[PDB]
Amino acid sequence: TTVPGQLVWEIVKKNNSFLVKEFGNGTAGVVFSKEPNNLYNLHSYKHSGLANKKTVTIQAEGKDKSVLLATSKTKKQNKPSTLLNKSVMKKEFRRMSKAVTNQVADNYYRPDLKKAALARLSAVNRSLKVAKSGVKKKNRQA
Amino acid sequence: AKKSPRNPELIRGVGKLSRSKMYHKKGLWAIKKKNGGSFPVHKKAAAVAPPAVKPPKFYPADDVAKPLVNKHKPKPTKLRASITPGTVLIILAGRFKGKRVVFLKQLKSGLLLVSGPFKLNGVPLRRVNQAYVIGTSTKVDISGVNVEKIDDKYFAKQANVLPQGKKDDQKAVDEALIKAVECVPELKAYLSARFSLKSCMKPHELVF
Amino acid sequence: GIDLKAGGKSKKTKRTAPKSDDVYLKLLVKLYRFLVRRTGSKFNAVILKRLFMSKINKPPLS
Amino acid sequence: VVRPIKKDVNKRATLKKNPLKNLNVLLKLNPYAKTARRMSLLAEAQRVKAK
Amino acid sequence: GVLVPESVLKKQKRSEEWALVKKQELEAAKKKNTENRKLIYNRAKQYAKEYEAQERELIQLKREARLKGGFYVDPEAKLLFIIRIRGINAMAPQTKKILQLLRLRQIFNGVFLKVNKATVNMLHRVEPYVTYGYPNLKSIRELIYKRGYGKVEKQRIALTDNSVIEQVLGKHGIICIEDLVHEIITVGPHFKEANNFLWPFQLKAPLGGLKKKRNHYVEGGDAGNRENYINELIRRMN
Amino acid sequence: AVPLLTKKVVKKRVKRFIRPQSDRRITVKESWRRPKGIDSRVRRKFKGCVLMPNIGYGSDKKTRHYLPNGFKKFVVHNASELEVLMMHNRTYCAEIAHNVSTRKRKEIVERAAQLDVVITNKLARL
RNA sequence: GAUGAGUAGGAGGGCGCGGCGGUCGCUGCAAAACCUUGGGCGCGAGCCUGGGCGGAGCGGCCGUCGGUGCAGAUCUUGGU
RNA sequence: GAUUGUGGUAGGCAGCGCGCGCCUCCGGCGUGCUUCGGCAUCUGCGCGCUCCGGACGCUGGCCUGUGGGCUCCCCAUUCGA
RNA sequence: AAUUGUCGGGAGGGAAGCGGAUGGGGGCCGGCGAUGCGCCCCGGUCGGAUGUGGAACGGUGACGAGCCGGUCCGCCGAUCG
Ligand SMILES: [K+]
Ligand SMILES: [K+]
Ligand SMILES: [K+]
Ligand SMILES: [K+]
Ligand SMILES: [K+]
Ligand SMILES: [K+]
Ligand SMILES: [Mg+2]
Ligand SMILES: [Mg+2]
Ligand SMILES: [Mg+2]
Ligand SMILES: [Mg+2]
Repeated sequence: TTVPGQLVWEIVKKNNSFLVKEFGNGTAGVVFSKEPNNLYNLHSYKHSGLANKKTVTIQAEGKDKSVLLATSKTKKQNKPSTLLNKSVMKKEFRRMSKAVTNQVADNYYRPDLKKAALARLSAVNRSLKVAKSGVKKKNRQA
Repeated sequence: AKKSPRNPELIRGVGKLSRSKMYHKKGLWAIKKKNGGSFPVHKKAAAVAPPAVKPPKFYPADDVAKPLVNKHKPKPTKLRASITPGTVLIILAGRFKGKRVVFLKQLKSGLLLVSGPFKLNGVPLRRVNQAYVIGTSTKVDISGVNVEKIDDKYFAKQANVLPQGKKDDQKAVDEALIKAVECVPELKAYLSARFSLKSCMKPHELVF
Repeated sequence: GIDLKAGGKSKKTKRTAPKSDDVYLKLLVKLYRFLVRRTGSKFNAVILKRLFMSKINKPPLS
Repeated sequence: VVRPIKKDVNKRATLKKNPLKNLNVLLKLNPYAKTARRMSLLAEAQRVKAK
Repeated sequence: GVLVPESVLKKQKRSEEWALVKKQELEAAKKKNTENRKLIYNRAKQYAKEYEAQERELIQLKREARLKGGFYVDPEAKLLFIIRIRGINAMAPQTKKILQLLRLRQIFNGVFLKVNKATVNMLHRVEPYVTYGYPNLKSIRELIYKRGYGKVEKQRIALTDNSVIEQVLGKHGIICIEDLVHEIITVGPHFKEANNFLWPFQLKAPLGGLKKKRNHYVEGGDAGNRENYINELIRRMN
Repeated sequence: AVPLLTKKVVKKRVKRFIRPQSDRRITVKESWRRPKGIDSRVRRKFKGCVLMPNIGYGSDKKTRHYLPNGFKKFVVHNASELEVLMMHNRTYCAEIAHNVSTRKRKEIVERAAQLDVVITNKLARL
């Protein structure tokens, strides 16, 4: 966002290539966002990966329980190739959670989405474990 | 330590005495006198620090809603005045519907402990809900019956074969009950016979 | 039944937001909405109300 | 210059309870009702005892 | 560890100041609430004593008039309670306008009304559409307690606390439900303000029904002035 | 997946609003049409006649559009589209579009099983 | 917090059809169309989906355009 | 007796008990005002209770069954039309 | 699609169809309806400091200094997860 994120949001909230809309524009309308740097894939100014200078990106790496945690560099906004500071974590979930907290909240990067980042990390870790060892429980009991 | 209530309740939530009389009885004047014309100040109780809960293994994607506090606490189930120890009860439901049994005591859960006696009508020591029972005016002495060791836990399922210990306990309990029953003539037949409604019998008119 | 005009509902229409699609004007509207809410200033309220007005209702000044 | 932020304005409407039935609401609206009830009950008890 | 940014420090400091001022305001409010509770207790006691003394004085005056052999004319009622008994269909313009001015827009709505020549002449025009009388202390107390709703910013708020009354009528010294009841019953200096603050009462259909709403109460119907007999109707309607 | 919804689903009416006289004339379809005739008893709301829909029948907003299983529907056309529900598996369920082939449906089902995302029609084309 | 009638008529928000500029997708491991006491969503216009048939294309979304929505017209053509 | 639990970060508001004094404990003992009954006159803290800022708790049946559900279909019946 | 034949189900005292409520029968539905969670013991795998070096890099500051910081790799201890 070489221009202010508020302006970027004012422009892109109406339409963008990452916006997914379904079931019309009535009460049935469902909206989501596809950009990889949106923790909750939600079409909102808070989580938008296009209208924020500081953005958190959490996904699964190719192999070996490697989780990619990337942060958008505040000064390299005009350099897409080097816009993301990446870190591939292969250690335990505890260490991954500590690293995510340190890189998201302890430095006042984006404290408002610390919970979202932790939840996304937990979901990615669970997905990787299930992809490795197959489904073993239905997760239907409350 | 005061051994009697200072303010008896005329009704629920209203005391018999006013604030001035309560002051006089509680003796706040005495405490002020002894402390030097000023009430003693007591420091607030120190809260216990929360335990060092280990970090969670998972982080939910949604914030579960915590229910609001409910200030109402259930009270013990009330026992109808028509039901007293030794009262004869009529069962209106279940496999023993219509049977006449003897009431022994009310358990902690609120259910009623009853006995046939087992020999007279085949009804053992059992729990019956008060809502499915009719209390009659017939009373039998039960002072000689000891059921102290029997409580709500006696009937708890351990989860087909009845232990001999329960049979022995039933016999021991029923010996005194039958001995007391024998005093009243025809009470044996009354307890051995079930209750039924015949032609032109109106429950709303029967007194019981 | 209740003896009310139109069920007690209003029948007057006033602007509650700009009809324009100018993003800069929208940002100004957000700014002055916040100012009006958190300051209760009559000047800010007047500015916010005038930000909604149409072109002919915002005449130029020589 | 902003005024202090407010977080306790969106309180749920308190359910209306008839003071004529439950005592606590009656006392909250009018504390003297407690004294009135106490005096009335005591006077009735005294009259019954005398009779 | 990580140095705290100046923006965070400033926000925390201002939050601390706001919390401190809020705590001070809460303490002051608690103290004032204690004093207000004491005051309203004393005022309610005084009002109850006043009502009892008034009843005793009326009885004594009647008895002494009989003893002297003359007649005692009771003071004319200063307060009326009016209940609409007809629907909104096929209304004449004058009747509809008068009912709006009396704030009776729905069948079985009730309102208090101070007795005046102007108000009485207004009510005389709509007599067939309403029934009214002289409310009791019990009637007024029960109406305000069970169905009393106050008007705050043109909104209808239930009188679940004395603060609702204080917010609107505090300037006039009315800060409690008992104060409101006393003002209404005695038609005090601020009766107009208190009555306007009171939202029109939405009464249920009569528990025992009506006799005939198409006839005056004098002929055996329901319309018109039924004086002291409005109280039993209020019992059945509340 | 444990649905987040807790309030019971209440339907004010479960019957369809059928067009008047669609039973009588074949050419008149069932899809609702409001009568505009001057004398129409249905338009006038004569009792014992066909009922007309109105906003009063509106579903409670908390339970609106919720399927009986307690989740909300989202149509997915590929496994890439499936991942959008990774952080909403307790509120949203995925339904595979009718035109997806069996080969892609298998991959979508496997990915949804990995992601703990409910599929409403996971047995189709099997 | 209050409130809910509507012909003629006005307006708002939405549903549906066919193109164009973009964007995101589906399809011989079976598209469109059609069929179905399969199922579900929406107050509703409608929409999503199971199964069948069919055997080559089609859809969602943002703008924008139009020869764009039928029960009537002794309506037109064809069929019964 | 009947209908019903809308909300979900609050121990709030109101009223009241036990300890902070003693005795001989269905109660009694201090200062003021009383209509001689009584009184929000002294009424402060800590811990608690309640008709107190919208329902909680226990038990049972059943879970591949001749079970449960249904907005689907064909019918019958009462009312309407 | 109108319309028609056949088989199967059903109904029928001078229309049929239709709105509302149940019921009989049929049809359909397994996200139709769960079996997990916490604390311990045994066994199997994978990693384990605030120490010491290397690779690339970030927050802030001023896309300087300074301060702070995470990821990965190599070792001495630690013997935990
Ligand atoms: K048709
Ligand atoms: K309408
Ligand atoms: K397209
Ligand atoms: K279909
Ligand atoms: K278009
Ligand atoms: K109840
Ligand atoms: Mg009303
Ligand atoms: Mg007339
Ligand atoms: Mg064309
Ligand atoms: Mg055909």
